[PDB]
Amino acid sequence: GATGRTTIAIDPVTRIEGHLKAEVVVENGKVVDARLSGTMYRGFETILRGRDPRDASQIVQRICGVCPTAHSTASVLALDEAFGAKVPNNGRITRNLIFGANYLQSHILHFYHLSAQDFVQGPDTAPFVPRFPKSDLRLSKELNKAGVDQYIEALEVRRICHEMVALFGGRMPHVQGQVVGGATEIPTKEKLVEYAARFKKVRDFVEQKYVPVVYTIGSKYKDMFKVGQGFKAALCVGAFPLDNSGKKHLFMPGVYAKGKDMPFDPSKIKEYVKYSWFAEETTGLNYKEGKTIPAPDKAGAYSFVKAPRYDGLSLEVGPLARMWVNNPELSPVGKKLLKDLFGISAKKFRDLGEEAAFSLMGRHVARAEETYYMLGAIEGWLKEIKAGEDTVVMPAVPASAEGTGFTEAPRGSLLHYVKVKDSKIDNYQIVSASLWNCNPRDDMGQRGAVEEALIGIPVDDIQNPVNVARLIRAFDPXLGCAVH
Amino acid sequence: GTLTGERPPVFWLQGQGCTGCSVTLLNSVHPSIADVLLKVISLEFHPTVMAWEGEHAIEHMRKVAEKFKGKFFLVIEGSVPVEADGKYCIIGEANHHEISMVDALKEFGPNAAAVLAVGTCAAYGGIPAAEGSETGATAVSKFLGDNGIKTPVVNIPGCPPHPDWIVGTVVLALDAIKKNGLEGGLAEVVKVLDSDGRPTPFFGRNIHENCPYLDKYDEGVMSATFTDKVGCRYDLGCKGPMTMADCFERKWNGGVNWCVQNAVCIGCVEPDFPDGKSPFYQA
Ligand code: SF4
Ligand code: SF4
Ligand code: FCO
Ligand SMILES: [Cl-]
Ligand SMILES: [Fe+2]
Ligand code: NI
Ligand SMILES: [S]
Repeated sequence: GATGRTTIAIDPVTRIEGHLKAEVVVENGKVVDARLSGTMYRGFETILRGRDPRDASQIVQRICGVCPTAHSTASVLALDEAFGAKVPNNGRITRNLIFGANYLQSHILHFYHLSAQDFVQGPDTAPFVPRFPKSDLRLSKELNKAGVDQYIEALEVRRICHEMVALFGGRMPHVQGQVVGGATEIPTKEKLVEYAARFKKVRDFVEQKYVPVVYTIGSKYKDMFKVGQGFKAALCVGAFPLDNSGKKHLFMPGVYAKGKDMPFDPSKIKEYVKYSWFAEETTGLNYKEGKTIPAPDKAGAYSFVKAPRYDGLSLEVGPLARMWVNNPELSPVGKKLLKDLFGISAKKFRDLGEEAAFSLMGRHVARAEETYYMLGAIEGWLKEIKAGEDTVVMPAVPASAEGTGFTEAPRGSLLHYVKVKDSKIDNYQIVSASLWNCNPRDDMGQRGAVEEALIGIPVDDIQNPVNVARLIRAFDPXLGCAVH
Repeated sequence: GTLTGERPPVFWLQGQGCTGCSVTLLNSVHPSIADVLLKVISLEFHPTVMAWEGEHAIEHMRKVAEKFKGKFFLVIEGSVPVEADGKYCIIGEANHHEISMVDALKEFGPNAAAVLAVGTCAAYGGIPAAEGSETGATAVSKFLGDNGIKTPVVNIPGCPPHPDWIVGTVVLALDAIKKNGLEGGLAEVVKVLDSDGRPTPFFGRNIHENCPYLDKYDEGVMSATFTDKVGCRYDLGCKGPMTMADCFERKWNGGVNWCVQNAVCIGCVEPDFPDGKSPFYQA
């Protein structure tokens, strides 16, 4: 025999950031359709209008308390461009140290505190119970206990990462230390010692616990490398400038779609709204001409997330996207465990192959590998920084200007565009990471990246449909970012 | 606390928040967040961290709420948007019925022992209620009052609050309740709230009057660039003079920095944040 249709709605999707409803159509044990709804709106793009442009680098951080340094960074880059501010070299490096520390925080938070319960049974008390009666928790008693022990240790490690952010960022969430013109606090020798001491502890945890546990848990869920492919299409806009030219970055830009690498041209971004709660006349706009006119009663729409498309393509973003586009060498422990636990011989990230990389478990692997990769970048910046050297310039506010800041938030590509008129914000448009991942259909009916990645996900037990949200969580969504 | 001790039930509902008030709590040093969750409270519903999901998570909260009617603590993070019949914030769906933040506060608000409005958005409206917004973002206390809901509210503001203000206010309340019972205990908490509903142990002192750069302010020695750490930050936009918080002493993130040392205070705990504290970078 076989089974017919069951339609399953999950609201709230938990162990993500923000407000998401997912609805899937299951036929014969697999998802055959999906709709994702961002169910909360604030409207930062209209709140920002009329303000002193410098206020943006504080206001925008409140889009998302998990990734505020990403919004800080995109905003100050946009303001730097609009103001003609020339960030001193030492300020560029200080910014990289502030922001890079939150990559470590965010990926560790994501794997352990958001994702790991997908595979690990926590202690027998809230918030770890109750849960699905058949949660498909496959780990041995010993390995499950390692997961719990590491979850608990990771609470301290992620906190230490925020201490690293705050050393030159002031506090976290919501840094004070990035402004137009650079960074507000010159690193001292003494505080660089404090950053390095914390960094060593984080490094040890990443190398010894986090990267190994992802491959080890993955080896008990090998079926999870065979689903979640979606479009197999990715975007990277570049991040972490490595010199003052604006042309060299830790993550270099690129698009990948239909098996082909292509350059990134931001003029090909358009945001569609047919299936989003925004006025119909605002559909199809590039961000330099973007408009944000809510329409919460518009028939047929199902999300406050706009639908960004790149030259018509629906793309995903995040660690997988960046690691696929840039194809770095894999970590030593990843190479070893791919051989020992999977029989896979691999040297660089693409040696996983397109199918396994673009998968539910591949996205967790990519995020762990990227965390390891960031260690080397931060170590480099700690050698490059010059204690005592100025990190900021103080530029006058222009009467009329525009600028765009591009970076990679922990969850994927982020840009902020600002237009200044009469010395105030005339328009401010944000195109964020979880916008690229968790958006609804476009005006042609083409699904968003996660919607498409849900197709084919197995649901062999409609009463315990655990793989639907497991797939969603692999993308590390934050709906605050997606909607703003 | 102990793993086997008395731990009251807590539901954490997110309206128009950024999750920063959850993240800041995760940064608590002592007690650690692990100890808070396993030894101090029973966090029965929290969408960012809980095991279950969807209608099952909502129904779990409803079952606990029935068992502990009048006795659970309700944490609200984010503002409550009232425009468009609540559609700017849907928090869940159960029995094919969407649950707006408006609906959720009308359902659980009346049955809580107390509502802890965590963060400036929940306490005062904050950025979602600021100029240029259009969702009807409303503060918790105003929403509850407008709807005839008398449950006590304690505001723990900041954008985000310091973890110590959140955990410390919980500890304040749990101590008062241990000594006096629930109604007598909450009466003792209300007695130590300022006119903006904030606990005076954390919000009873002014930043500027306790600031290490106060001598420079009085001398008129003002930094002209952020990286000059000798002068006062007033000309760079510091709002310490108008701000009631203890950041000058407890500082942030394990004591490693704070806003005035690093840059400027933006007045994030104040009821008029952000508009009455803006522009941030001039006096
Ligand atoms: S204006 Fe700010 S930096 Fe200056 S003394 Fe007051 S609180 Fe301190
Ligand atoms: S110093 Fe000012 S801006 Fe910083 S946390 Fe304290 S009150 Fe908020
Ligand atoms: N990381 C992060 Fe936030 C999201 N999604 C942004 O951009
Ligand atoms: Cl970030
Ligand atoms: Fe946007
Ligand atoms: Ni985010
Ligand atoms: S995020």
